[PDB]
Amino acid sequence: SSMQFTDKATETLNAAAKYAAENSHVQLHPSHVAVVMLDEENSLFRSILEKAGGDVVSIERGFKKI
Amino acid sequence: SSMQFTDKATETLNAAAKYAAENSHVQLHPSHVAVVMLDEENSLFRSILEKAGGDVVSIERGFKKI
Amino acid sequence: MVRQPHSPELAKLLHYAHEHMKKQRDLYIAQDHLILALADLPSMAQVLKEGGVTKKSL
Repeated sequence: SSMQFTDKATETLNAAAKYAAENSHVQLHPSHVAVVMLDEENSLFRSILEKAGGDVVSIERGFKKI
Repeated sequence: SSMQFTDKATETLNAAAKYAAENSHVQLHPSHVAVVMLDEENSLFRSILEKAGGDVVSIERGFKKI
Repeated sequence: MVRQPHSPELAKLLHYAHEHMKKQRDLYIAQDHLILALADLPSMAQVLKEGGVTKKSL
């Protein structure tokens, strides 16, 4: 078994650990990844929600409550 | 010094470097050359020991401990 | 094989092959997927470690 990462997904995984440590948390919830990944210039995730339907201003608001 | 190699000699030294990857090694030690030659059926190193009267089992154990 | 009398032990071997299928990025299951499944079994990993192939060397 082997695990190989890229460049865009690598910086997002390392950024999720720093966000959970600066807010005094215990577990690494998966909701701490989509927030940092969305805040990117010309990100690939922004065009997904705008193509398959759904407003991008209401989905992100539901991640901060978690 | 002019240390030219033949076609058969390059096939052994190049295979000895890749042979140490499976045995967890980070260096090319000369003791790995005799191990690769003994793992091949009907090799040149095995035919020499049969004419000089030498046990191939005791020799393989010596290079394995190093 | 002598100690042992669909097989119940075969169900665990086929279940481990599905886990390795989602590792090497292969949509199907070939011969290489069944090789790593034998090392996960506690009653089968001792045979591979007897000759001279440990967990890191495998």
